[PDB]
Amino acid sequence: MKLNISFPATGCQKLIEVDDERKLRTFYEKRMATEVAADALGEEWKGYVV
Amino acid sequence: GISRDNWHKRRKTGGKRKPYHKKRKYELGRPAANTKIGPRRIHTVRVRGGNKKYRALRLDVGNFSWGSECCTRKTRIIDVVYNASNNELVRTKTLVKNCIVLIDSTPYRQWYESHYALPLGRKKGAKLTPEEEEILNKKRSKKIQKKYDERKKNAKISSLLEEQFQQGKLLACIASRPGQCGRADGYVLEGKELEFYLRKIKARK
Amino acid sequence: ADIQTERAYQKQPTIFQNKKRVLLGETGKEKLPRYYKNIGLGFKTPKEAIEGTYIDKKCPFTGNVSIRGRILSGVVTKMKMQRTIVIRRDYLHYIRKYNRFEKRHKNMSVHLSPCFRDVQIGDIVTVGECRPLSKTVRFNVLKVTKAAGTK
Amino acid sequence: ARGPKKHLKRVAAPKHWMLDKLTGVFAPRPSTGPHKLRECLPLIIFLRNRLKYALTGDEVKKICMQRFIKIDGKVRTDITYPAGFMDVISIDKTGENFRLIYDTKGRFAVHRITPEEAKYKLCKVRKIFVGTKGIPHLVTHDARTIRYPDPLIKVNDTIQIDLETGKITDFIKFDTGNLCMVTGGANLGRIGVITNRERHPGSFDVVHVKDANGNSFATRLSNIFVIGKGNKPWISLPRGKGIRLTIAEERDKRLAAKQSSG
RNA sequence: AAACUGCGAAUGGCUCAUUAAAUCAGUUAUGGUUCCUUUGGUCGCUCGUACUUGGAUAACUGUGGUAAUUCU
RNA sequence: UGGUGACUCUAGAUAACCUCGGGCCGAUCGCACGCCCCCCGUGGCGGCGACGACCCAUUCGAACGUCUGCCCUAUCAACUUUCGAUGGUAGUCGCCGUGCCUACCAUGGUGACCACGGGUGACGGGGAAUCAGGGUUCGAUUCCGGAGAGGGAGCCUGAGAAACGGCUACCACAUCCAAGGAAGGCAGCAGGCGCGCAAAUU
RNA sequence: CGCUACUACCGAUUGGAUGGUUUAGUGAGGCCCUCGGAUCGGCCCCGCCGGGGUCGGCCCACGGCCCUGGCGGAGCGCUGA
Ligand SMILES: [Mg+2]
Ligand SMILES: [Mg+2]
Ligand SMILES: [Mg+2]
Ligand SMILES: [Mg+2]
Ligand SMILES: [Mg+2]
Ligand SMILES: [Mg+2]
Ligand SMILES: [Mg+2]
Ligand SMILES: [Mg+2]
Ligand SMILES: [Mg+2]
Ligand SMILES: [Mg+2]
Ligand SMILES: [Mg+2]
Ligand SMILES: [Mg+2]
Ligand SMILES: [Mg+2]
Ligand SMILES: [Mg+2]
Ligand SMILES: [Mg+2]
Ligand SMILES: [Mg+2]
Ligand SMILES: [Mg+2]
Ligand SMILES: [Mg+2]
Ligand SMILES: [Mg+2]
Ligand SMILES: [Mg+2]
Ligand SMILES: [Mg+2]
Ligand SMILES: [Mg+2]
Ligand SMILES: [Mg+2]
Ligand SMILES: [Mg+2]
Ligand SMILES: [Mg+2]
Ligand SMILES: [Mg+2]
Ligand SMILES: [Mg+2]
Ligand SMILES: [Mg+2]
Ligand SMILES: [Mg+2]
Ligand SMILES: [Mg+2]
Ligand SMILES: [Mg+2]
Ligand SMILES: [Mg+2]
Ligand SMILES: [Mg+2]
Ligand SMILES: [Mg+2]
Repeated sequence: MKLNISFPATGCQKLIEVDDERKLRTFYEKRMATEVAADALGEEWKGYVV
Repeated sequence: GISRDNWHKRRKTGGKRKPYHKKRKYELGRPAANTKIGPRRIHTVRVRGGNKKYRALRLDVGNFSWGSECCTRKTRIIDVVYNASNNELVRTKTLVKNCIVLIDSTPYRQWYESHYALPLGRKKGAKLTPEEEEILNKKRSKKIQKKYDERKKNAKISSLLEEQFQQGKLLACIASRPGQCGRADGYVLEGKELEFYLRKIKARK
Repeated sequence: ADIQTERAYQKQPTIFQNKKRVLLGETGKEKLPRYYKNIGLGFKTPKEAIEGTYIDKKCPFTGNVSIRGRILSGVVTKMKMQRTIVIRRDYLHYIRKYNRFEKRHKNMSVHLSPCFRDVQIGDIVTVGECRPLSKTVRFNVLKVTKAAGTK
Repeated sequence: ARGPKKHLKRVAAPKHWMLDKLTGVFAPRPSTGPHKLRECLPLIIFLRNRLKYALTGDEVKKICMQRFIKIDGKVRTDITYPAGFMDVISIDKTGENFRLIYDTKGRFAVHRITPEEAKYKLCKVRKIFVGTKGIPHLVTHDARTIRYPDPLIKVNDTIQIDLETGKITDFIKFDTGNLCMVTGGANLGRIGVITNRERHPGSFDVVHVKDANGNSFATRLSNIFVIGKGNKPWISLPRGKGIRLTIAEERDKRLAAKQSSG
C-alpha cells in the first residue's frame, strides 16, 4: 500500500510506501473526501489531518 | 424505438408488404405526456430542426376566456369532469385538449362587479364586507353614474352561469395541447354547448 | 338534437354562437350564421350546403379542406361507409406489340359531403384532389350528375 | 443520402457551361446564392473558360483573393459564386464591365457594356406581401427584398434597380406590346413582343411572343422577363438581337462569311 | 509548439444482399412540413460595475497506478 | 392594407398569457486614425471590416402525397378483420397531412379487368446486342434515384444520421493476457486465405 | 422368360444436416416517468487578521454603523447544482 501525500500550501507531493496493517487500520471502511487523523503513520504526524 | 411510419401497415387490398428500409430517425415517436393537476412541472424536448417542445407534466393554472364578455383571466384548475375520447382520462385527472374542467370564478366575479357595479355570486343573506360595499356603492359623479347606469341595461346573465358563480366554480374547455406547448388554455362553456355537456355529465353519473 | 350524435359537441370552429344579445333579438330567431366558401375552378356551392345545418370538417364547402391538384371523374359503385363512397374509373391500356388495347379499371374511395343527397349507384361524380383525409382517401366529391335514365 | 450533397459530376453539370468530358471527373458545384444551381454561371467558369484570364483553378483563386472582381458592385472572393441573369461584373484593374445575358443559343454570353450602364440592373418582381406594421415588401428574382415599393407595382413586372443604393428608379408593367426575353425552356434566349396571355386557373399560364422578323412562339409565364416598354429595350443587347436563325440560314451566313474572308 | 474554443467529419468511395405498385420513370402537390450555409430585409420600434461584472478548467509545473489501450 | 382559381391567407383592433429543462432586444475582435468644445477633461464625437444573434425572404435540399406504367406462376380462387382490416368522432404522438397510435362507434375494403399466395441465377431507369418491317434477349458495372456496412435491435451529438474508418447490448466468429482484464468489423486503396471455368501493384 | 448396365420412381425406418416460421415462458440494453441524494457551492451565526469612509469619548490609543479582502467552527438552519 502506497500513499501519495500532497501539501497544497507548499504544493509539494511525496510518495511513501507503508508496509503495516496498524498504520492502515484507521483508513479502512472510509469513503472519499473524509477527514482522518494521520497519527498512526508514525511520530512525525502528530496533529496532522488528512 | 416508437415508430409512426406507414410501411408496417397492411395494404388496401389486405395483403401485407415487405419493408425495404429500416426505421428512420424522422419517423420516430415519443411517449405521451400525461399531464396531471399539481404544482407546475414542465420538461423541454429537443425536436427536429433544433426547436423546442414544452412537455407539461404538471399544471395547476391557466388563462381562460369568457367569450361573451370578452374577459380573459388567469385562473387555477380544480378538477376534470368530462372527457369525450375516454373516461379513463377523467378517472386519472389528465389534462388534454377538449377536456372539460372546473376552474375558479373569483377573477371573473371581480371583473363583473368592477364593470357593471352589480352583485354576482352573492348569497341571499346579503352579508357584506366594506371593501365590496365601496366597490359597488362608491360615490360617483353625474357623468360617471350616467355611464354606469347605461351599462346596467346590458347587465344580464343566464341562469346556468349565475348558478355556477353561486357554486364558485365554472365549467371550461381546454383548447391548447398541454403536451406540446406546456400550457393549458381554454374558454368558459356557455350556451347550447354548456347544456350539452351538462346533460352528458348528468347522464354519466 | 339530430346533429348532436357524438360524445363530443359538434360545432363549426369559425362561428361564435355564444354572442350575447338583448331579450328582443332573442325572441326573433335562433339562427346560427352558416360558414361556407367558394372552392374555385368554376364549381358552384350547392344550396343544401348554404342552407343546411350539418357539421362536416371534411366538406369541401363548409369544412377545413383545400382543393388543389387533379380533377377526376368516376361512376358511383358502392355507398356503404359513413360519408365516403367507392367509385370506379375505367380506361384502356395500349399494348405496343399487338397495336391493340385492353380494358382496365381502378377503384377510388372518396369523401362524400352531406350536401350531396339523392346520390344513387351508377351516376357520374366529379372529384377533386386534397390532402390525405384517411389511410386511403385523397379525393373529395365536387359535383354529382345523374345517370341517363333520369326521369 | 443523410444530408446535403457537396459535389457535382462533370457530365451532370448544366450543358450551357460547355464543359468538356476528358478534363476531369468533377465540375465546380455552385455555391448557394441569389440564383439557382441550374440557372447560374459560376465565377470560375466565367473567369477561366470564357475570358481565358486563368489557366487553372488555382489562378482563379489568386485573381479573386486580390479583390479585383465585383458582382453587382460588391467584391466577391468566392470562386463558385452563382452569377445569374442580368448581373453586372466589374473588373476595375482592366476597366471592364460585363452583363450576363443569354444569347440566342441559350448560353450566357460575354457581353461588354459601358461603365455608365453598369450602374443599374433589371429585376423581375416575384412576390408582393405586407409585413409587420403594414409595410409593403417586394421580392425580386435575385432574392432582393425592397421595402415600400410603388403601389402600382405588381407581380411579373420589371423594376430598374440602381446598384449603388439598391433602390427602384422606375418600372415596366406586364402588358401586351412590351418587349420580353425568354429565360427558360426551348425558346431560351429569344427576344420578342408579347401578343396575348392565356390564363389557366389552377395551372400554368401561356404567353405568346413574336419577334422582329415575325416568327411566333409560346412559353410559360414563369419563363418571361420584361426587358423594355414597347419595342425599345432598357438594356444593351448582344450581337444577335434575339432572333433565332434556322440551321439552313446559319449555314448560309457562315458560307457567305467564309467567301468574303480573304 | 501545445492546449481550450469554432467548423467539418451525414460529402466522397464500395457493393447489389434485401426489395414485385415496393424501388423506379414521366407528371403534379405541399393552401399539410423542416431546412446548416450563401444572398437580401429587420436589429435605439419595448417607457422599466456599465470607462466592462463572476466562478472555474486545460496546455504548463510536480506526485502516481496497472502485464496491457489514443486508460487516466 | 395587399394577394390567390380557392384561406380558417397576409395585415389591423381588443382581453390576457408568456414555461427557471427560461425566445430577441451585442459586457466580442482587427486596421487606419482623425474633427469639436465655456477644453486641456470621466474629454466628446466619428470610417472600413471580422464574429454572433430572434424573425421573414432566397439558395441547396430532404420528407410525405396525386395519375399512369413491371417478369413467370391457378398442381395458388377467394383474401383482410382475435393482435387495425375499411370508414366516422375526439384526442395522443409526430416537423407536419393521415388507423401513425388510443377510446367509443358502423361493417366495411380487395378480387377472372387475375385479388391473395409462391418463384425469380429480380436493385429500378438513362441504355446494350441482334435486327427488312414487326420483334427477341440483356442491363452487378463509372450518370440519376434506392439500400447496406457480419445479423438484428437501441441510441448520443448535431441543421441534417437510427451514422457504423460514432457509441451500447444480444447472436456468430475472432485478437492480446501476467487470467485479474483489454480491444474488434476492408461490400474504401493495395494486399492475403478460401471459393471456383472465371479477374491486376502491399 | 433367362443374361448385362443406367436414369427416374415408390417406401421399414430413423441419423449428419441446416434454413424459415410461429404458441407460450423468460428477457440484455437504450430511452421516458416517479423517486434518490455520494458530493460540491452560495446566504445567515461567532472569532481573530487586514484596507475605505464616517459617529462617539477624543490627541496619534480604542469602540459604534456600513462596506470590503482572507482564515477557523457550528447549526439534520436555508437555498442552487
Ligand atoms: Mg434494405
Ligand atoms: Mg406491331
Ligand atoms: Mg454516399
Ligand atoms: Mg462549391
Ligand atoms: Mg478541436
Ligand atoms: Mg457536423
Ligand atoms: Mg476508387
Ligand atoms: Mg415519380
Ligand atoms: Mg406538411
Ligand atoms: Mg436560411
Ligand atoms: Mg390576423
Ligand atoms: Mg385527427
Ligand atoms: Mg380517425
Ligand atoms: Mg438479388
Ligand atoms: Mg433486370
Ligand atoms: Mg426492327
Ligand atoms: Mg428479322
Ligand atoms: Mg443499366
Ligand atoms: Mg443497374
Ligand atoms: Mg448477383
Ligand atoms: Mg450509384
Ligand atoms: Mg445507412
Ligand atoms: Mg462492409
Ligand atoms: Mg464481409
Ligand atoms: Mg454489426
Ligand atoms: Mg452542425
Ligand atoms: Mg448502424
Ligand atoms: Mg471500413
Ligand atoms: Mg462511411
Ligand atoms: Mg481490399
Ligand atoms: Mg486493413
Ligand atoms: Mg479473365
Ligand atoms: Mg486466382
Ligand atoms: Mg428496460
